[PDB]
Amino acid sequence: LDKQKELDSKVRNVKDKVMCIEHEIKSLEDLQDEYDFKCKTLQNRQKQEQLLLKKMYLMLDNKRKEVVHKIIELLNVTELTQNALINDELVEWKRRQQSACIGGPPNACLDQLQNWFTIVAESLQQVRQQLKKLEELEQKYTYEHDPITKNKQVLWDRTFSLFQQLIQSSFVVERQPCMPTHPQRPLVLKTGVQFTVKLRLLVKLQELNYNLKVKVLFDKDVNERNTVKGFRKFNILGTHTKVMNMEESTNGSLAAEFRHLQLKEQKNATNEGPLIVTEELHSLSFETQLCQPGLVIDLETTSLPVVVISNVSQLPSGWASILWYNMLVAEPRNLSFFLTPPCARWAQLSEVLSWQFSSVTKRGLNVDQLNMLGEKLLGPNASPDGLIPWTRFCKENINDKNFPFWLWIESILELIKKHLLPLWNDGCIMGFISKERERALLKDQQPGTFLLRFSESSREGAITFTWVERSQNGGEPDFHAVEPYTKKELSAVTFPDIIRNYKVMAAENIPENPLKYLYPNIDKDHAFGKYYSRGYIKTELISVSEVHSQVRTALDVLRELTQQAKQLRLTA
Amino acid sequence: LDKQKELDSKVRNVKDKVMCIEHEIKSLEDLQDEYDFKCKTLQNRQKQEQLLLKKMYLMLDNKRKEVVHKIIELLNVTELTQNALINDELVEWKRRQQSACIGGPPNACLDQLQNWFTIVAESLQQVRQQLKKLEELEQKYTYEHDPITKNKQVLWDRTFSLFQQLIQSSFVVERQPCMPTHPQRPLVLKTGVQFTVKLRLLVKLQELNYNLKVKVLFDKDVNERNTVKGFRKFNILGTHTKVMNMEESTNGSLAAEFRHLQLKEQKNATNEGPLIVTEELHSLSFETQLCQPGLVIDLETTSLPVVVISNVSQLPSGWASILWYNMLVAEPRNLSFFLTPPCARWAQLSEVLSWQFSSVTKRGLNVDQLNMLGEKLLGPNASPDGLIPWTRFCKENINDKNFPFWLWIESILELIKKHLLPLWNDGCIMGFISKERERALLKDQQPGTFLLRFSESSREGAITFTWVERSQNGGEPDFHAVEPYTKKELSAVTFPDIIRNYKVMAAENIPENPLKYLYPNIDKDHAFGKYYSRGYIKTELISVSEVHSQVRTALDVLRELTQQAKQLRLTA
Repeated sequence: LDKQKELDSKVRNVKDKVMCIEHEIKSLEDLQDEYDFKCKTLQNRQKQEQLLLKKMYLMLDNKRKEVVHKIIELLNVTELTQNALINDELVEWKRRQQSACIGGPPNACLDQLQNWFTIVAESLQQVRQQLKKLEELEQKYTYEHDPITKNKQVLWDRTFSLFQQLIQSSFVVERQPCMPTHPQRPLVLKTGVQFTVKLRLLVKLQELNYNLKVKVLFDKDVNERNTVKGFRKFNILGTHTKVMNMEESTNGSLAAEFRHLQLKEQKNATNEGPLIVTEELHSLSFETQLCQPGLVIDLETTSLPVVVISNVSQLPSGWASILWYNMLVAEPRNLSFFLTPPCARWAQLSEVLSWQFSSVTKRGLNVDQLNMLGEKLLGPNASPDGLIPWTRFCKENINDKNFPFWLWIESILELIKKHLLPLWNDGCIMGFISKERERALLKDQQPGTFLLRFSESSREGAITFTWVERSQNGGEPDFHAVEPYTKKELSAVTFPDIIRNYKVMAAENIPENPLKYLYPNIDKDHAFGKYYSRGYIKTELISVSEVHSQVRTALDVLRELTQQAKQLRLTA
Repeated sequence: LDKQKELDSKVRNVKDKVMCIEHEIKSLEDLQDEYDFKCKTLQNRQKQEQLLLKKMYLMLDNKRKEVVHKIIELLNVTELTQNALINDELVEWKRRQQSACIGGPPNACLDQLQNWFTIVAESLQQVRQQLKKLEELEQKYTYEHDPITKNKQVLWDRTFSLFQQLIQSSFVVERQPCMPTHPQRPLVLKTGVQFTVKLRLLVKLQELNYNLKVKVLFDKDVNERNTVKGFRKFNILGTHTKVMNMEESTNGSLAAEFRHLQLKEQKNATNEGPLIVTEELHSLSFETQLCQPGLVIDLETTSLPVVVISNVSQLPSGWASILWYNMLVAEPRNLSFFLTPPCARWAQLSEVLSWQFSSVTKRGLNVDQLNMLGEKLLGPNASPDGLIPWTRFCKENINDKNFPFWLWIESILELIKKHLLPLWNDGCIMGFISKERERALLKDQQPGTFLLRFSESSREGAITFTWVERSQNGGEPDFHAVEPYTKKELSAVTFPDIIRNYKVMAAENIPENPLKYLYPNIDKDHAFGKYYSRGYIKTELISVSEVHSQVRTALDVLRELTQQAKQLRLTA
């Protein structure tokens, strides 16, 4: 399952190959020196020894031929490992970085990648040093068709182009733009709020500590700003530059954290646009440069596209765009919406929805909840291939409703985070359930039994219980749900308190709590025990329902008032 | 009732007197000129005419004697009016300015005072001009015992000293220091919050527009800072200066509003103090100077002492100190507490308490509410002479309680402002009533009847209803009060809603609302009508009391449960 094992070996092999080369060049100059030594002492005037100086010559030429073969052999294996490193392992990191940012499983450490990039780079610069001591031996001693001279140039050019792009691709945004004051929603930034972003260089060469300075550019190289209509122009406030180093990081990595960076719009002084503000993407790019003796390398990375918003109202709308982006696109195309947004497909939305909950809460969406939502978006066919347009997700109002899909679940999340967390996290809430299934689950259940479900018609995001009562005829019983509770109500008293002291009352009758067992036949106080709040007359504060027309209570008048309704509007 | 009528006349007389003087000096120089004219033409050589030039001489001397008498007569009436103006009318303004700032009736306009100060000052400078044209005539023509020369110096010195202190006393703080973000609580300022203060000069002389610049000094000339132990040292942030003018004001007055002034403490780098922070007073003083041709006047006014606090928690505690100050002291003594704070007396506290409500609300304390509070502080004797120590007001906890008096009423005010305003403002709340009177008012009342009273044991500040039920024996009925409601509860549902849907309930019994009539036999829904809030099952949210042991309801089991208590612990 790990191509890491083979990659470790290749770069091990790379390190192992440069080191023999270094060993063989030492004896190459060792013999180069005694050839000059012998050939010079013999010139200073039957023990021929000219047979030796002819052999010592051939060794030198063979040895030269050998290390030139060994270097090109190495440049050929390192071309193969970098292609893997840069074009597989690193590319896959970046995709699972955009999965992680929007709710996926956590990303691994950059450290395996950094370790790979590093010793490849460390080998790539030892070869540079070897190519240069070979040059020292070439002009101390050359001859016809010197294998040093015949490969000197393209060996030099091959190591650099490799080294150049290697560290060029090493320039990664380790942590994407993210307003700390809004931690769980990166890539969306509000004018006047500071955000942070951390760049990293994976090659980790001590020679580079405090030697690279990164500039931040907003909307660099914009054809879209003057092509697309009404594009908004912004500017970065803060230190636009920062120098990389290794002690600020705790892991010793070479990075440059732009803390305290903020964004404000231009003062151009309105126009219409085919792309609404949250649908409009920008990008934050970064530039640095490696000036060393004789060589110059230009580095340029870019963050994932960001959405900028005017006020916190636009936070959930914007985050839909982020999600649609990193769900589908893997490339920074700032026109991905335009008005060509791809429809997503349920097999992906299905679990990125599940992510929005496990990231916020400690519990994700289950299959039964996913079928519910599936049907709401697609229909009866719960097909993984199901195509979910972007308009049906955040633009057009869902089905026969007056609010879009995503915002309906954002505010459900809101509510769960702020009021329903331990209930939801313990799995007491069967919140995602159509009214059709809702009924069919309780139909053959004890009349004390209920279930908590989220309302599909509350824009502000509410929860409600549904219970079943018997209805003259044994089959086709009576199904009741209370008006669902928004945060306004649960701020005043928690849902577990509401459930326990709920009363159905009626003029001149005993109140009684309809709710007796939660769905799998579990007693109310045994189910919601741990979630309860727990000289004058004490007073408590409770939700109640007056029906307004054991012994006869108010649910006995509830039963009668609804059969009278059912016995009315009968056919004849 | 108005000494204004006589004052208007005196300063009218003052203006009327300078104007005849100006008329008489014109003919004084008119005749001075023809005396020189005749006496010179006669010198240029039986129609004596030396009889004329002897008479014209006597007129001049008499006229001179006359305007010197008329000026000293005026300087004598203006000494009398300024003493009134500066030492009565203005002093009384300043006392009713400190009454107004802390809840008294609104203060009048400075405009009558400004008009007085002005024409007195305008007269005082026309006299200066007259004293100077007299000087012009003196050296054109003098002689033995010239009445001009014999009074010239002290006339000059009398007009200036008068003019000097006149405008010196004209330097008033028109609007006291007051954090706008805390409007109803001036003289208390929090470090880092801007406050405003407006100085005014009442003399209103166009010559002075944009010609006076006022500096603000904090704690100027402090013997107390190094005498009293642990005194805190602060500093003003902002423009410390500002120039007076007349167009910034809308009434055309000469004033200098220090907007955007703020305060921060020193960085001396803890000690103990006999005076706690809110008990510690400071003062903000102001300096300006009148540099005109030949004369220099130094002006120095001071605001009422201010309390500085670290955070809004100290706002109600500090305001007690302000109140105790401007209730008793009329002079800016910054040690008024020290540990010699005077006891206030009920005849004053009584209505300054009533002020705290009519300033906040639209309704003050009534006699019945005042007797209540009187008794709580003093006792059975409701004497106006009653001495109320400062310790019993904000320092030591009231009676057998764990909280001080004043803060108990601040949080009642808080509650009324934030939850009970229209109830309180319509006089539906009999909130100030001991339990003893509370009972004795309902004893002979219908059993549906109740009354709303403030709890005397709620530090956070709560309201509750008390109703009466019949109790086997007709006399000595049953008195019930619910645990009183803090703001936590009334945020969730308003008190009028709580009252209407209040239910006493009990296991297997009908609920019923005990509350049927408010005290003067007024039906619940007819009393609290206007204050009510007014496909699932609807739900509402209501306060209830389970007694936990027409037809038999839950107040019938309430009645039985309390006689069983009363029938228990009986004597034998």
